[PDB]
Amino acid sequence: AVQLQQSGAELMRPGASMKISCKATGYTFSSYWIDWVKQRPGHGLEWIGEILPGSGDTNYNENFKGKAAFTADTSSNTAYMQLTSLTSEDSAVFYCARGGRYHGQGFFDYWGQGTTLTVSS
Amino acid sequence: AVQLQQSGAELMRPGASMKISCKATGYTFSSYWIDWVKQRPGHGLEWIGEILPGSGDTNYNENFKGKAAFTADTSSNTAYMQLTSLTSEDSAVFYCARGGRYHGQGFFDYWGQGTTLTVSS
Amino acid sequence: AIQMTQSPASLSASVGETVTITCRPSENVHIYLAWYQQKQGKSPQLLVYNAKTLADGVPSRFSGSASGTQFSLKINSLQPEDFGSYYCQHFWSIPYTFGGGTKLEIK
Amino acid sequence: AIQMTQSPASLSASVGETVTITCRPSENVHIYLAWYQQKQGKSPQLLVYNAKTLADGVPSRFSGSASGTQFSLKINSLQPEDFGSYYCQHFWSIPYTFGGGTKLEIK
Amino acid sequence: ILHYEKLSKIGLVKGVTRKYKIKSNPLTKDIVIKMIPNVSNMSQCTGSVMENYKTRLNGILTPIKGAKISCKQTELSLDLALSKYLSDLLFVFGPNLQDPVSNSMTIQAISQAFGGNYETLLRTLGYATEDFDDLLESDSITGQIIYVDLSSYYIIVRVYFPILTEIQQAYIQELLPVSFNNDNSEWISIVPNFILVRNTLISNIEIGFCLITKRSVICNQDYATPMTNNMRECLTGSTEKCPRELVVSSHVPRFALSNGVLFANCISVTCQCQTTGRAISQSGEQTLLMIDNTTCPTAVLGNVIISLGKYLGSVNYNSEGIA
Amino acid sequence: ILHYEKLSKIGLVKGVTRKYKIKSNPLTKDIVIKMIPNVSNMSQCTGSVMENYKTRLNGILTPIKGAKISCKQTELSLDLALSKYLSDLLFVFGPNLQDPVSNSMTIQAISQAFGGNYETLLRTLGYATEDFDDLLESDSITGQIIYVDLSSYYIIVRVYFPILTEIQQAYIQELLPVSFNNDNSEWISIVPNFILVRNTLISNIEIGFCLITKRSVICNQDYATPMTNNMRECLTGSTEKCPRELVVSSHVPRFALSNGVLFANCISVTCQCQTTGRAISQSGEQTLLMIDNTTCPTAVLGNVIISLGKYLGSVNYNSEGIA
Amino acid sequence: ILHYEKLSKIGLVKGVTRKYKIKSNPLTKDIVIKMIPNVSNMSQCTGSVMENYKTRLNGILTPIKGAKISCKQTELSLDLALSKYLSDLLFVFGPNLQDPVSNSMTIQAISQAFGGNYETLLRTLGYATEDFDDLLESDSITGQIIYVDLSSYYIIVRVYFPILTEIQQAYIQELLPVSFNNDNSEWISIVPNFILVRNTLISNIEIGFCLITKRSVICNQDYATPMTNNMRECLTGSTEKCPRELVVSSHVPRFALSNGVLFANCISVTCQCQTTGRAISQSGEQTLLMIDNTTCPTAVLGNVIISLGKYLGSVNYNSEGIA
Repeated sequence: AVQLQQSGAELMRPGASMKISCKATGYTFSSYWIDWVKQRPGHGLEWIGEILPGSGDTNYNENFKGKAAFTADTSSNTAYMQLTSLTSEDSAVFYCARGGRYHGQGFFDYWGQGTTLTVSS
Repeated sequence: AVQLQQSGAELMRPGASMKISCKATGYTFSSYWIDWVKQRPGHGLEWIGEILPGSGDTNYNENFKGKAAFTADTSSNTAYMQLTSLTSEDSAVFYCARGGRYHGQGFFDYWGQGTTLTVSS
Repeated sequence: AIQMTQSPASLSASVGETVTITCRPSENVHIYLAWYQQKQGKSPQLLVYNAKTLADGVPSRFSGSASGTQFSLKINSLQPEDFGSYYCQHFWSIPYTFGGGTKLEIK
Repeated sequence: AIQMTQSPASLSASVGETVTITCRPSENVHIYLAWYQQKQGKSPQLLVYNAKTLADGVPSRFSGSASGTQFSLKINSLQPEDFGSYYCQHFWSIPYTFGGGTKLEIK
Repeated sequence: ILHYEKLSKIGLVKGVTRKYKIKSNPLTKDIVIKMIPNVSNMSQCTGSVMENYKTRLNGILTPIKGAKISCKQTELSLDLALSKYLSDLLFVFGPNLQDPVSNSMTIQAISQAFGGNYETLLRTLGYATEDFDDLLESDSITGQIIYVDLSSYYIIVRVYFPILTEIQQAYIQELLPVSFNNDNSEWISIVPNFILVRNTLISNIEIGFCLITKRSVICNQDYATPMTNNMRECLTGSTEKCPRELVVSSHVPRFALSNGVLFANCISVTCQCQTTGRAISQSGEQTLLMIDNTTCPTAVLGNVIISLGKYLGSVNYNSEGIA
Repeated sequence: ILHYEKLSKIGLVKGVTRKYKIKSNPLTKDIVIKMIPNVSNMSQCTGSVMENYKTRLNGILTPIKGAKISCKQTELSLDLALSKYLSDLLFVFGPNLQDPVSNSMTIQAISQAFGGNYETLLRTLGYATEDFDDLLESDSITGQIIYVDLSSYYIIVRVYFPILTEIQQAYIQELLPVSFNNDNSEWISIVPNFILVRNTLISNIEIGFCLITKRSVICNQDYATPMTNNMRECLTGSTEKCPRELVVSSHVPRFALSNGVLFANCISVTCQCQTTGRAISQSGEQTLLMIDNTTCPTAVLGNVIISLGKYLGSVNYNSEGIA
Repeated sequence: ILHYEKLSKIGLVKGVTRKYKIKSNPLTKDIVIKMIPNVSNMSQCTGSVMENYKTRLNGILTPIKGAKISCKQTELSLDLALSKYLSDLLFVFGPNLQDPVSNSMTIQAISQAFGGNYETLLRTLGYATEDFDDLLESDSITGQIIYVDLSSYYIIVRVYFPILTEIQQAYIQELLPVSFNNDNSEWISIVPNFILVRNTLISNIEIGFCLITKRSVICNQDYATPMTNNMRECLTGSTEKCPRELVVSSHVPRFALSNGVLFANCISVTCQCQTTGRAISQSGEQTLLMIDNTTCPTAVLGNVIISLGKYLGSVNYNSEGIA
């Protein structure tokens, strides 16, 4: 509610893997889904998946099933996402969003501050 | 079961009646069905009918229905066949057989000796 | 009425040779079948009482087996005392039918 | 997956003008449709989360409407801070599909 | 009369409501079907087409009783007309010929019984617009072959028209038990599945022998039975003495469906929606949870996946454009 | 056995009496239906129609499996001959192609299974004329598509012939409760609706799963359950210990229909006739009425209206006589 | 779960075990039936046949919604083209045109709904191979005519595709009580005919409203009911406390048929074979006697002539051989 800070930008080579983070404070973390939404710099916004911290349930997009993997460290109020098989097309900005508690609440109240995943040779 | 000895042979005129017997011992006489089998040398053995000594139950071959009539005497362990309206075709041998007790046991472990009823003028 | 179709009508073989007689019921009779042995002037003696079972006192040379649709009688080692008439019989349904038989003669 | 048609891609309106942006999903999504405001260097911010309900802290200048397939977002008395990118997103089925986005220009 | 609010709080959800109809002695009409079309008595260029149609009709009718270029063109024209006559006849009265005893009449045969005048049909049979709809979807207007003639080819079919007597003010209500949580334990209520309500009168109904129809219940006789004072008190609202058994060592329904709406127990098991994979909004205001097609087209309960409904697209009938 | 006088005085009505039959394992026959008839070896413009008819059969059968004046005249004549054959084939075996699993048999197909000689069918299968008619009106002679060949277009159709075993001297008697007036209060006697009577043996039966037939009851297995001695004495004639309840606060059957006769209660509620104002009334000594077609064609019972089996006139099926 | 061996000691024969499936809201599709084909653009020899086909079409549709050698030769070719089209269409969809409100879909219509692709059918509707077979043999895929147009002749059939919900491990166990002899007297065990077992959970069920399928039980909603501890104890294996009643002065079932297997009480009544006429051997270890088509194709039980699955030979369709 107050902060959805992400870890800063980082540089990795193509074919490697990376782990993103998002720190959430100001509310009951275990109740609200943290949904990650992707934005390439020139073509709009795209959804990746969601993770429920209090129960560990996760949902994924078809294009990102092998490209994404989530983890929610409730002990430190920190979310996570693992990205694999990174290429130049994976270099984009990844946003952590506070989804609602239940169904019909997929709207995104608060968003991350924004850090850029940079994949290049 | 030990034996199924029968009476002596005989010669009868056409159209008469004659009473075939088969004395059997060595077992509980009422339990096992007594079978009655005819043997014409021109075509082979034929089944006439069966009689259960423990009751009056009889079963008949349809072509032999009007020619055979059985009777059992549990007091003397003797089974009987009464052939009526003897014809020239009955100038053959007739056999008594001890069948099984139940369904699926219509086989004859023990046979009586061959007695040839003769029909001639 | 079911018909016991027994073949061959006559059969000859040498002593000690395996001989096979096969009879076909015109309708299903399950394992419910028998084979009998008889000689001229003698009362028949049962040999096989169910398709795969031998009767009491029968030497092991006699054998019977049920095929997919046919019943076969086989003597492992034929001997002269095994001659005579061999009738197969069914007892699945009334009337019980005796087959024509196969006269076995030593070559 | 549900597809989202958002038009126009770019929209020009002056100061004090009344402007409206509309989006259509490829299938019925119920009142499940949200509008976000994005500017360069900043995250999108929720404005109208249900079909016709404004989010907390949203100025009253923003409003929305809901139809069977048509969804539109209307801005009254446009102000210079209202420039940026507007996205229309559904949460009816997995995966959640965002719209193409609309770039509003202040004149 | 029934207090559904306090019944909903003990797991009983309103089912389909239906009004009570008793079937009286049916009216009967005799549809004589002259199976030979009125062909011309002229005998040129007809030949054996008449006898071929006669043997074709013989093949149909015997089992029932048992249980030159222009000359050929005239024959062909009359050959196809007889086939069209029979094919049209075998559509209006096909099922009756296929099952001579107790086959349901086609809607064409019902119309042909009154010459296509439904306005007459409703009045002479004393039918309301509802009764005809209920009888049609209950398949109760039947037929029977009572006379087959192999000399002059015709058959007479009884068409039995049931007389649906509707109760003055009786409604058959379906009571659907659903498991509910109480005192941190799962319970289920035991009430009759189908109930009869007519004003203040509540009676048990043994609906099993009747014909359940979307709008009404068709019964060959009145199956109402008296109610116990305790069961009526439960249905009136005093649920404190309504039966309820624990769900231990038994399987109990945790959901019920009514008019396309799902009533669910989400306290005993977790209920989600397969469309989104997230839990459904739940509140302590009600002991049971309601889901409809508006929220989810397919909802999962524990491992029970339930389709709330979904309209797929239309598809054209496919056939070759032979002309 | 049953004492219908004292049961009648307690409001019980004698209903339809049916014989009790058990459905044994059915006999099975196969019907090979070649959908390509034995066409002649001629080739005068017959290939096109043959290919087209094979394509026509493709659409019929794949769902079951997947589950030049002289030249054209012979083309049309043999095409019409093939269409008539398929129309006849689809008349006899159409239902089995539409429902390849567990569809009932057309009566024509039943005759085809035995060459059209119903005497052979009755003798081979053991069917008394009553048993065959009971099966036909219960539609229990079924079929099943077990093989579809697409190279040589033919299908083998199972036809299951249920074996009905008449339980000798066993009758499924139907008891119809009707309310009655006693001691200035209205009562109803609660008894089983269907009762099995076999000699001096009376037993309950749960006839719900059984196929009810006008002359008999076809049950897949025996459903006779022992009768309590109190109920047996109740039905034997000692009616003072039958279960009876007051009608207050509950709806009870005040009428019943038995083989065309309407029994009524007219002391508790007033009854009249539509044709003549109050043509019916109840005497104090009698407990029920006997209303039939002769007395009134339409009986009013309280507010309930009952119309009996009026026979309307005969109608003639109307279609153009093309010639 | 249940101790069937000890249940056989007191007469409970094991019956058919069916999976438990719950019918959710139906999936929905529309099939537009353009009942007029694509006729040729020629008008010299077309109009008369077109008008006759239109009036023939009216004869079908009004009850539904209401509720020159070359020229003649071309005339006949079009006429038979239309007749073949209508004959095939009335085969696929005609059952819906005969019961417009609710009629089961022919398997051709089910295929045409999905372009003849059954893999698409199972994927779109989520049907397993078992679920699709259960629906087809239960006649549950039903269509309804929802539009009739007489200016442009076409109809729309709303195909309802029911969604089944087979429980992960719920089985419907059919229990068939059979009389047994003990203490020189005959007894019958009173137990429910159908019992629901799911893992260690046992529950009663009232299947009178559901559909019986050879592999499953299609209940519109869960009719599971909590089961008494005493009843669970006996079915678990404590057979000493099942309800039992002496068979005196009553009729009880002495024979049960379980998927081609006959269980007989050969102690109270003498059981024989009708094809042979001898009794059947019974070992003292078994309180009930087992018969199959392997041993007897028809067995007499007392005076009850029960028959088993005898199979008769095949037969041809006996076609007319039209060519």
